[PDB]
Amino acid sequence: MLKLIVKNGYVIDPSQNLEGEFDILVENGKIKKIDKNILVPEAEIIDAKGLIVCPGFIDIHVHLRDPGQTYKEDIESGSRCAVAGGFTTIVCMPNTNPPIDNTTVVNYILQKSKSVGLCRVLPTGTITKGRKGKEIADFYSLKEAGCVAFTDDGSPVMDSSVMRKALELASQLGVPIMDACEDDKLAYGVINEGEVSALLGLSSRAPEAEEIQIARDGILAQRTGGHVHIQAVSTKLSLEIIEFFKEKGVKITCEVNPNHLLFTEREVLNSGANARVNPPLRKKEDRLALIEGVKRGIIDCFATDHAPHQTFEKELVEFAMPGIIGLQTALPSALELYRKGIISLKKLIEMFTINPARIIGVDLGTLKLGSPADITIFDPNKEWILNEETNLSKSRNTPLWGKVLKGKVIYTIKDGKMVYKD
Amino acid sequence: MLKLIVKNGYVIDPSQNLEGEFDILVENGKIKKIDKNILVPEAEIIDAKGLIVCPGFIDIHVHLRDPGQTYKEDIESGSRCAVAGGFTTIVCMPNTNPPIDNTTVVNYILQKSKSVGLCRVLPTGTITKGRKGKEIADFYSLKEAGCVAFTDDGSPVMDSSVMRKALELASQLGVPIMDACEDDKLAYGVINEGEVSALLGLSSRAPEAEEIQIARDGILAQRTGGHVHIQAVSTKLSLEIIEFFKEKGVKITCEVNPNHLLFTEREVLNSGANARVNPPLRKKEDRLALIEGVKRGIIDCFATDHAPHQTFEKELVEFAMPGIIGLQTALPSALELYRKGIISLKKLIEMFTINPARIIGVDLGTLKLGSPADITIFDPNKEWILNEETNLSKSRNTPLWGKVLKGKVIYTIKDGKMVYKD
Amino acid sequence: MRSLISSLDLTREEVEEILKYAKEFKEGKEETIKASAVLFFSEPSTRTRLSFEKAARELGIETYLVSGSESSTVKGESFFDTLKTFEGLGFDYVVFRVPFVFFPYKEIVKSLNLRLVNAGDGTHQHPSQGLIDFFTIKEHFGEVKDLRVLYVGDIKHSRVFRSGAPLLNMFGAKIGVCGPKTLIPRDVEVFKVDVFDDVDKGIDWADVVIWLRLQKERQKENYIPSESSYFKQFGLTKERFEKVKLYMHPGPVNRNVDIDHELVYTEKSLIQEQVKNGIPVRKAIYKFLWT
Amino acid sequence: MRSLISSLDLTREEVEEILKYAKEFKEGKEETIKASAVLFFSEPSTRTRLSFEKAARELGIETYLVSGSESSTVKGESFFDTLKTFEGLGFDYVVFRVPFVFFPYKEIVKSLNLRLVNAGDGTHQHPSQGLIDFFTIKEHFGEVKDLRVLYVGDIKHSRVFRSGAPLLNMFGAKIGVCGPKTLIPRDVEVFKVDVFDDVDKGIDWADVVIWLRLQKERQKENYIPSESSYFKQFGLTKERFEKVKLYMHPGPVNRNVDIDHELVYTEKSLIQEQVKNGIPVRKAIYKFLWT
Ligand SMILES: O=C(O)C[C@H](NC(=O)CP(=O)(O)O)C(=O)O
Ligand SMILES: O=C(O)C[C@H](NC(=O)CP(=O)(O)O)C(=O)O
Ligand SMILES: O=C1C[C@@H](C(=O)O)NC(=O)N1
Ligand SMILES: O=C1C[C@@H](C(=O)O)NC(=O)N1
Ligand SMILES: [Ba+2]
Ligand SMILES: [Ba+2]
Ligand SMILES: [Ba+2]
Ligand SMILES: [Zn+2]
Ligand SMILES: [Zn+2]
Repeated sequence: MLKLIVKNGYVIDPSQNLEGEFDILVENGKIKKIDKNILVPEAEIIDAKGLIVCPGFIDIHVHLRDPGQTYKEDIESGSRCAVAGGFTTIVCMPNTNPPIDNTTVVNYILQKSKSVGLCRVLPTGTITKGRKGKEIADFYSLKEAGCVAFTDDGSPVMDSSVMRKALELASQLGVPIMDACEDDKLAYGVINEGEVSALLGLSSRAPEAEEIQIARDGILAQRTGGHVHIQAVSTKLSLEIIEFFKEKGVKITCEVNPNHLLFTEREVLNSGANARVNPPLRKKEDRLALIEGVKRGIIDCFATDHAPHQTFEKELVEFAMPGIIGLQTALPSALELYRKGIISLKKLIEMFTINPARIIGVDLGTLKLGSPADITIFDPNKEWILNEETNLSKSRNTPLWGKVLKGKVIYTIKDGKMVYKD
Repeated sequence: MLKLIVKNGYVIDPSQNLEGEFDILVENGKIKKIDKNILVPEAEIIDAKGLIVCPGFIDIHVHLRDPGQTYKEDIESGSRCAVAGGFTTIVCMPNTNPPIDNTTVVNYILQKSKSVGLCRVLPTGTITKGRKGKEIADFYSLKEAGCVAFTDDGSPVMDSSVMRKALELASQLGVPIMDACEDDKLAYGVINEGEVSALLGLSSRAPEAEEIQIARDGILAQRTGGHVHIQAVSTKLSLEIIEFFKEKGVKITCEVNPNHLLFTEREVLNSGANARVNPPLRKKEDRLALIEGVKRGIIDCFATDHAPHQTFEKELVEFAMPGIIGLQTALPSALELYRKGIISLKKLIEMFTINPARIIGVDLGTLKLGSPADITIFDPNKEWILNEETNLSKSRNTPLWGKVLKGKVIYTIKDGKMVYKD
Repeated sequence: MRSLISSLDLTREEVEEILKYAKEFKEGKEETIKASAVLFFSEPSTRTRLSFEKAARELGIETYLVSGSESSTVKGESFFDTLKTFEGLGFDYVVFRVPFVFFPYKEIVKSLNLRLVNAGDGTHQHPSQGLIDFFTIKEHFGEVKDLRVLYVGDIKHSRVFRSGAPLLNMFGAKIGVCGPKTLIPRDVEVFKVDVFDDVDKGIDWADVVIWLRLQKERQKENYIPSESSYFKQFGLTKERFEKVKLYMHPGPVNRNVDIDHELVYTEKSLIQEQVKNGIPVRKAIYKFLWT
Repeated sequence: MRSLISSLDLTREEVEEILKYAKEFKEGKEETIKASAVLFFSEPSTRTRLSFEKAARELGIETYLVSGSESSTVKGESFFDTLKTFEGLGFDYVVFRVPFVFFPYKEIVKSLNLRLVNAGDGTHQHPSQGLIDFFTIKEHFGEVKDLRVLYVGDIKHSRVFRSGAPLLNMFGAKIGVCGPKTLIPRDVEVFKVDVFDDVDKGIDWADVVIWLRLQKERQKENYIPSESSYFKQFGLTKERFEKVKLYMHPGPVNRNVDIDHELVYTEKSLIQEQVKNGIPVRKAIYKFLWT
């Protein structure tokens, strides 16, 4: 590995308004040149003919379950999922055990991720000590150790001064707060407060629980000057509120879990506990609004909230752990919107690359000369099935289990090294 | 590094009853041959002429303060101290913050120690969760992650069933308990209960606090079949009790902090808080008994209890953190006994090499063919001063600060690689 | 060899069949089923458990009673493992009442060689009560088609509502609900229901009103400021008695909360009739499930 | 007219007799015993109580159920006085489960005109379970002689181990134990047992492994640092499933503590078979004690 060439693919680099049939030369893990028919003496070649070539995808919302819940997933299994899904960078959430609220846990993750060596794993810290919601965590030490953001995911912050103080201390450090928006007085049940909760009598989680905290966060972001990133947006009103603050110049970004683009609460009737997730799958009108928010640029990126749980944690809905895996299914799920002509291919790539890069302030999601050779190569049309043959997660918890997907990664490249191939 | 030769030194390998002027050939980090005038094509050479060549020293009692107290010392600074003192292997204590009572902390230490790359750092786990003394820690997960022993150092275990259960579960796993013996009802003051406490009115720690727990541990070891290792023995009665259990075939080992060989409670009057240590420096009769226990083979090894604290933690004795650094001073301190003809050079080396190796069940402390090339090379007669010029610890807390020492490491070799030289 | 977990699983034909047996049993039909049933109750019950028990015994079914907090549930035996235990012990029927929602249930039902009968699962289903309520309404009026049936009270927590409403709907009845707005599901119209803010309008509209008990033991917060105020706002008071046409209550009644102390057993009350219909409907269910 | 309090009181011949009846009952033999039995349970039970109950009823024995905390035990009636009360009430059998060790028992048994059947006394005996476990092992292998039977887990607190091991030994089986060293009795070799520190060696050695539940409700202190660590160290994990030959568990199973969630009902599991053998063995016991 001095020299690599990605030949004959259809390159798309939205960060540079760059697209067409170009080759890419990689030198020492870095992007060296992008040009028609490049040829160099003694080069590694991967042939991308008929395929899409773009920056490595970045997922800013992943649960690696490591430390403490490694029977669900661990840094290795999650990293394999990531790269098999086209991700060269993932941000891991801090609801591990022990939680990421000290530099020992950060370092453990960084070192283990280096040993695994497939994608870049960027840790976040908790907003509060122990994620108990009471006292701000040591942002200064956690950022210095490598945390890129603070969240209490998957717990909301209930005290408004705690959230304000988080935003103040984080912005002072130049990093965002990622907020898990669900007021715990209005969201302590198991599924959406809609038709399915009404029909079955399952306890519910009110859409206002999410909306009220998003509105709170926009106001706090506005008044503190901090940047708040809203995780897994799930309702129409939510998007309206976000846009209202974006219109004012507030540093508020957001993401959508592709599952919320594909499924409604009705999925609880078809997939049972594999449709239990926080925030819940909500109504048709919400699903369609989300797609509209993707189209209109209100939703800044796709992020999986890859949240693996074992099958015995996905039995009776009432007792089931919330969450859906998604790293391996993000791309075909997104490509569904491309196929319906809702978004362009460039737009889909933006949402996986440069947009998430800008949210967390990393110079990635790009094929700019001199930048790391993180490259994803994919077939928008290749069909496959997520099943035992194909699943890289330790867990299986997704309503897309066993269903036909269209769109698939052929190559994932990280610092000029092929870390995944079909 | 394919090939290294240690030439012309006086080799001593007590594990093999091997001594004389021999050369050592090292191949791929391992001991290949030991013979008169070895010569090989394109070899690295270090000349050990006039020097003592023996297995790398192993210190089974070191505080690295990492995580959580890294202003005192950290894995890097402690490892430099270790190797500068002749140690290629150290066992770190679990009273870090967070304490070593889960696999995340173990892994952090293992990975950080690998990155530092100077000596082998072997973690221990706590006996109890949080070291709070109430519930046994997860020995099974901690051993599997790499812990070699369990201790609540520097806290005693006060409940006898807790200690019994520790011994049972540890022996089931084939690992020892290292016990910090000081009954907290009889040892809650700051210095020995002797002349100095009486004279000054400083709160004291009764020798019986240590003796009662050692006696308890011997009985528990006897009845459980577990192996208990008594840390930092400090009184005559203590040694009598240990010998009484050794005589019966009980798996009980012990160590002595070289400071207890050199200093008595009177040192509190000369060095103030740099003589504050648990167990305390006690009386002349105890000091002499310790030396006698070294001579008679009752004390199985030297171990520093290297316990760094900053200068502001070493001011008024009453408020001072207990502990003395010792990794860099262990060898000249031990050599004092050699110079007085109390122990042979072979015996001194045994106490630093094969004896500590056998206590923790590692195949080290040897120059056996095929074993790791951990080698220490030293001048028993070389004078130096521990001061700012020479100290590798972040801390300075030892009554030997600024005093002339005789005996000094010239080379430390770890897996065939020179990691330290004078 | 099947199970009855939810009203939502019954076709029109199945309901006609069950209710035909129930009518036959009510009119004194004898029948023998050589089976055993274990009644597994981890919530309180008087009438449901006793009517399932007495129904079984009058059919010749041997009955065995297990209350949850005396069972090996206390040692950590899961619901599934308990049922599987019942299967190893040779039970034909398991009549169960549990404090959680048994959903999803289809795969578990399918995997068991047992006839499972849901006697109440949390806030979810109580199908035999829905059948009893439908039968009771039908016995009174002749048919339920186009009848206006008002449920009053804690809809949100009511497995009685969730079992009765779909059956009534399926046969063309019109359902209304009235209660504290905090206890009406936002999407209650998934049951094709009209919502009355005001119980007096509901009572004028209704051909029959089913009062429901406040499910206090199921409520995760306080939903109403007080029981006596609830009674004034929603209860069958003496003043409302003049206007009410007919009424029901699955039981037990909380006097002076749901229904005035003097109004439990009047000529307008079918409450005792629901009790009396318990055994014949529950016999019909054992029979309906006997293959 | 006798009692069965402890496995230690059964001769070889008595065990052959009981198990012969059990096999006969398993193969469908009918028999009538005109007696009454009171089942007196002051600890939880599902299968033991229900199998003793159903066994009795299928033999024509009238069964009566008394749970301790509903009985006059709460008014201070001693165990002896309760049994003497049962005697005055004309019971033939008393099947009892109690939270203390019933020792010594011989003089009390001798003084009562009753057939006492120990369904579990604290950490002491559970003879019918030992008989069921022996019978289950024997039905599988043909004989138990020289078989290697490993018990895993909380030996110290196990009346199942104490009832099963002596019976197996008596017929030439070899017993092994493996569990947290804190839960293995120091003189466990009073049962002529080998001790395995390591469950993987035990599993390779064993022809059959009986997982035992942690007796948390009996443990007077904490003996293990955690349930998930216990599962990794001692439990039937998926990895161990490849190597395990055959296994048992008297019940109830704690999933992902004793046995992996997916491994309770496999082709290598006799767990359900133990349940199914409950009634025939317990019938055999009533019969064996009928004079
Ligand atoms: O309890 C209620 O309010 C209605 C209903 N009641 C009954 O079934 C009567 P019981 O609890 O006496 O069997 C129930 O849901 O359990
Ligand atoms: O409870 C156990 O772990 C084993 C054994 N279990 C049983 O007898 C089954 P049950 O408690 O359901 O009757 C017992 O000792 O009671
Ligand atoms: O907020 C959250 C957290 C997550 C998890 O399992 O970590 N799963 C979810 O469904 N929502
Ligand atoms: O027991 C102990 C622990 C130690 C420390 O500082 O860790 N220092 C001591 O002097 N004694
Ligand atoms: Ba049907
Ligand atoms: Ba006998
Ligand atoms: Ba009771
Ligand atoms: Zn998340
Ligand atoms: Zn120490």
